[PDB]
Amino acid sequence: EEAPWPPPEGAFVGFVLSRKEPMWADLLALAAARGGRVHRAPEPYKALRDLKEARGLLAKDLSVLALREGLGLPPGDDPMLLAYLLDPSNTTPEGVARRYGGEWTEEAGERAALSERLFANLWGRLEGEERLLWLYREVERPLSAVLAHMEATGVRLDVAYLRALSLEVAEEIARLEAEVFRLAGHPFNLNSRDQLERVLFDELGLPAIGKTEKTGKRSTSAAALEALREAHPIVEKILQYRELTKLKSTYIDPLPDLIHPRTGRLHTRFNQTATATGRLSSSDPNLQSIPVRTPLGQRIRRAFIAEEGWLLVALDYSQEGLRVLAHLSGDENLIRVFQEGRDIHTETASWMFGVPREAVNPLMRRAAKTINFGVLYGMSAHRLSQKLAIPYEEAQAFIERYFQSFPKVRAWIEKTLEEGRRRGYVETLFGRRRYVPDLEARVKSVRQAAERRAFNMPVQGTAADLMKLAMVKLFPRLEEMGARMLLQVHDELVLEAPKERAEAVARLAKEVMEGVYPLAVPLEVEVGIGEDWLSAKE
Amino acid sequence: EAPWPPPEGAFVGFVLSRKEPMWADLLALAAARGGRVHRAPEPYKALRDLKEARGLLAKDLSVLALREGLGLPPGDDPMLLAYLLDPSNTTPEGVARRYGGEWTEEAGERAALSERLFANLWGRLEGEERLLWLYREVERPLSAVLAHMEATGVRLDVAYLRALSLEVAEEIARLEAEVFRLAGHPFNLNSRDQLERVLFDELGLPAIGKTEKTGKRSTSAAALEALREAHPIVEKILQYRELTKLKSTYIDPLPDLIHPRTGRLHTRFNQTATATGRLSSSDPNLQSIPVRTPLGQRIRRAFIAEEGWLLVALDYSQEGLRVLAHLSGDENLIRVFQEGRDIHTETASWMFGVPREAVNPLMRRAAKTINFGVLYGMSAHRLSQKLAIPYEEAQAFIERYFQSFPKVRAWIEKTLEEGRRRGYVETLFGRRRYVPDLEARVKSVRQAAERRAFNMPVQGTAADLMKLAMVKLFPRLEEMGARMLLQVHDELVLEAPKERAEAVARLAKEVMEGVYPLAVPLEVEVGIGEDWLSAKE
DNA sequence: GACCACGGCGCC
DNA sequence: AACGGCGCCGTGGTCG
DNA sequence: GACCACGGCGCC
DNA sequence: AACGGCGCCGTGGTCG
Ligand SMILES: CO[C@@H]1[C@H](O)[C@@H](COP(=O)(O)OP(=O)(O)OP(=O)(O)O)O[C@H]1n1cnc2c(=O)[nH]c(N)nc21
Ligand SMILES: CO[C@@H]1[C@H](O)[C@@H](COP(=O)(O)OP(=O)(O)OP(=O)(O)O)O[C@H]1n1cnc2c(=O)[nH]c(N)nc21
Ligand SMILES: [Mg+2]
Ligand SMILES: [Mg+2]
Ligand SMILES: [Mg+2]
Ligand SMILES: [Mg+2]
Ligand SMILES: [Mg+2]
Ligand SMILES: [Mg+2]
Repeated sequence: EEAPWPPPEGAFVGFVLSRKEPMWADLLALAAARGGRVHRAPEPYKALRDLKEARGLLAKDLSVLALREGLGLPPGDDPMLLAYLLDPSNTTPEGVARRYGGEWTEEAGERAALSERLFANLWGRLEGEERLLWLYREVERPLSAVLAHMEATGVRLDVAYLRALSLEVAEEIARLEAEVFRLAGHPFNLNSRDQLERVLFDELGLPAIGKTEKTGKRSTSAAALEALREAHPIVEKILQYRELTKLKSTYIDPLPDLIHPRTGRLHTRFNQTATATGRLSSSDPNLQSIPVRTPLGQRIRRAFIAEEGWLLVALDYSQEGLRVLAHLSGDENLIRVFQEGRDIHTETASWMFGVPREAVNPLMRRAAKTINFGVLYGMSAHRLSQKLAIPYEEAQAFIERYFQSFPKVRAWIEKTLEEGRRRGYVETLFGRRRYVPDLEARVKSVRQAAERRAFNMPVQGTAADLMKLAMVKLFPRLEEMGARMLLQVHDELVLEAPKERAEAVARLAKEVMEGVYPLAVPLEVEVGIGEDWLSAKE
Repeated sequence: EAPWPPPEGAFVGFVLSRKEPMWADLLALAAARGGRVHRAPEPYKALRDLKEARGLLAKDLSVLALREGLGLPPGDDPMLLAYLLDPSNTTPEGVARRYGGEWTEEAGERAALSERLFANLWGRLEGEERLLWLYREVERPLSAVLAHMEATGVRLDVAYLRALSLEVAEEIARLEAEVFRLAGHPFNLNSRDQLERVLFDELGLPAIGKTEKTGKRSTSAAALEALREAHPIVEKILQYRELTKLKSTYIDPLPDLIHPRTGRLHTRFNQTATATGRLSSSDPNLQSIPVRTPLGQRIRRAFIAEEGWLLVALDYSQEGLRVLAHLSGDENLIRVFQEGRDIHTETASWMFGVPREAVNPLMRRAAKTINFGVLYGMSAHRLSQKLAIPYEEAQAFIERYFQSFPKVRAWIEKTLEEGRRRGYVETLFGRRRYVPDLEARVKSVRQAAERRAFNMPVQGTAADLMKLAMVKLFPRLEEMGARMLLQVHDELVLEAPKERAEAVARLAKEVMEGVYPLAVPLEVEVGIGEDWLSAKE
């Protein structure tokens, strides 16, 4: 059983943190295991120096803590990544242990032994799965090291700007509350959907257009209230109240309070085994959800700034998911869109709002994305008629004209579903896999739902795979140039570079991101440089 | 005609005293932009004014520049665009004739042609997004890699080769005498005509095969293999041929090609010379160095590292068969690799009737000819001669292979069916070869076309993967003070300081095996050594 | 005397 | 003729 | 008083 | 109910 620190080479580590967030956490305990022997370390933080890498469950999290402490301990093998690739419903160590063998305890030494066993166990289960193993070796494992740096680096925040914005927004919220009290007759909680329901539909008697998902009540969502906006001033004021209160409580007030003592920066987590499609997620806080669409949203992006002497470089794949679809489907009308430098989000927005291309504002573009992606990924005619404010039959027709325009897209969806029906899974271009049950369910609505999940995944997942390969390829070249990778927002990368090197960093990042794979459609990257995140995308 | 220097993004043209850039004199240099030709009065000094060589045969000029101590990387080259459009485009003369303009012997004209052919061929490649990706991400950056490789060269053990020439000369004389004695009279052993008359008329030996085009009785190793053990003269002639071949082609000429500026041997890596997407090597051909026979192994010993350095040799294991397993999805073939089997060894063992460990390189090579032969459509007739078995048993051998690997057969059929409809076949990355005669009326002409067509995606995919490995590996070698010397299709030869050689080997292995998500893992055999033989032991 | 199609064979 | 893809050597028939 | 399913909504 | 994929906020019904 037990031997003394330090462990031999190629040992698997286990550890306990005071809490989830590695940047904020205390390292309570550290152990390592090889050939079944558990070596416990009496001084956890100092014992980090003895390891060449962190190999084991949640390796990246430990590596992040190490970086915080000034130690470069890269993450290596992690059974969670093997498990996530085997089945992306594997998202936690508790779950993976339960499903495949052993138990996730709260003791470093047990965790270290589990890491070792689960590693060989999951490796064994992945035998013959050569494309999943390639993703492991060439994408997921090296990416974990990229994510560790990203987490430990963080992003600078303009604190004073945000404090001033809180005060400004508070004042607007008070004014809107009063104006809505006046308009309704009486005080109430504007943040209570139950009380808003009773006020809007009972007392004021306004038409109740939609239902809620699970409670079957009349909905107060922006969807259900959109048509009612211009007629009734109260509805406008409530939606404005909602936006301001959302942005204040979720972003404006909490974020400046999360500045970290050791760095003077804001730190997030990039969760590498959290989605069914192969995307990353971000949490604590979610820096993949920063507002950007509305006028107030744009002011929040202004608060994300570079270190003094540096600039932000923002690179966002243009119409990423649609380019990926063009490749997957081979639809040459869709391939043609890109070869001609057309933008279908702009084209749809122009039609929708009845304005030229140049007068398409970000709200409009986002609203057009919802139609373009909506129709493609199986939005009903009913919902599309409400969203475009057109008759049912004309919505039905709209849907059929899209697939008439893009017949190889339709054929691709059908092939994807037919295969998914026989195999029980769908997969990305690199062979990442998602199990989708219910493709042959008897209830139509449950089958059709399963279908939408299934033919979406290869597109969303292929795009994620391509971004991850870009990151793994780009990151080592950034370090050589004294540049940093701060954020990923799915099809977007945010970097930080010295003002001197920012032009060259932009050019290299663009090249790497656009040359990742021989697609039937060229990948194009929108680059911007700026002192803050808003101006870096102007 | 405006004055030197030219504006930025100009296309260059140049004239060399000769083919080989390492040996050539730069007679003239010009550059062109927007139709204006800027002629340089001092060619060699005018190289300093360019940021890159853009234009026809850009790599060749870049090599001359490197020789001169100037780092002028090659960029755009219409030859590469043309080669990707159709790999029958191999020369500037041909490309100009086919697509527009004329290849002259005047720098300024060549520079203007470069500009016009660039936009012309770019235009013709519109919509061909995978070919353009190969251009931007593989062929263009590779041209820079090849420039360094050419200008770096490889060290040669000159004294060793001189001693070997003397030793081989003596053997040649002895064998000639022993063959004169055995035949009755002198004659030219190097004359196939006189060997024919001596072997088949005078000595009356059976004449098993014909020559391709002259319809005479063949004196080839094929036609003489069965006759070896019975008749001592036939053995002696084959040995004579090997020694004279190796002496005249490698042993004597190579040490005389050591270059005054480097003290090394330099080759050319021709980037638009093959129908499949492979490189070729010429002047001399360092992709043809003997390896197989005992004497062949001694020649490899002559390829050595600089003092204080080691050679690193990396060769894709059963690379073409791994590529086929991916293309075909044949899971029996995928299984071979997952189990760490070697079908070349397996075939050789049964052919020669010896264990795995007693398979010598001659035997392995002979097994490769059977394994690849049968796959790529060798007739039963020829296979019966090569295995020395009855016709019917050769027929059966062929059918058992495709019974074992049914998705390979299905893959061949799909490849041919599509090639029939499109008139071309293509690699995994979309590199394309036009193959006429897939529907020819004469069976033999059709079948030939077929063999060319279903071979290409395999040979070409393998070439594409190697080129991507080179483009990815090369920049990382420079950071480590290492060099890339040679490519031999599925093989890379590097040179590194003895201290860094372990780390260079490990990085090169990683890069070469992680190039693409195949259904079969790519495995690289690595070796380190002072010479090329020992780096592969 | 100059040229080059050809057999033969080195490598993958 | 016909496994596929290259490049290099020495021979001797042909021609102006 | 503690918990958490839920509507709603920020982003891709 | 049903475009797909996430994570975060404040509300109020339920329960021991
Ligand atoms: C499946 O691909 C799409 C998008 O292409 C991808 C990236 O989002 P974003 O960058 O906002 O859209 P896109 O890149 O197409 O537009 P621009 O970056 O503005 O050119 O994210 C996916 N996505 C974004 N919003 C939605 C959405 O509402 N529905 C679905 N089904 N997918 C969406
Ligand atoms: C189409 O692929 C094959 C081979 O896989 C490839 C590489 O050659 P080499 O490295 O000698 O063979 P391989 O890599 O299969 O074996 P080892 O490296 O010895 O493991 O080169 C091709 N090749 C080699 N010799 C031949 C041959 O005689 N015929 C054909 N048709 N192809 C051949
Ligand atoms: Mg985008
Ligand atoms: Mg985006
Ligand atoms: Mg090989
Ligand atoms: Mg080889
Ligand atoms: Mg020939
Ligand atoms: Mg929810």
